[PDB]
Amino acid sequence: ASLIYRQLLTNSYTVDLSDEIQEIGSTKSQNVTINPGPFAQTGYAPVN
Amino acid sequence: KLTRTRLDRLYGLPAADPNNGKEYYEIAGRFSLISLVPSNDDYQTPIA
Repeated sequence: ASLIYRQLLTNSYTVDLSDEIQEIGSTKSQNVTINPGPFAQTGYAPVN
Repeated sequence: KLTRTRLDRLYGLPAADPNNGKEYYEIAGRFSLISLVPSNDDYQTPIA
């Protein structure tokens, strides 16, 4: 009856195939890099 | 000087012939223009 544990561990490479099957159906999206930092304070010029 | 008129040796370009047939009034000069330009730096692009 331990064969169940042994085989569950052995035949685990198919988990990757299942993951690929899920991934292909997953909706994909991309993110762009965020401009970081203490942005310089620039204000209006002196006008009249 | 305008002939057959009062003005004699008046000064100032008239509305008659300021071009004098000159090709063009070529003025060469530099210009420094400080303006608030738009830019995202090298950001806001895909992470790859």
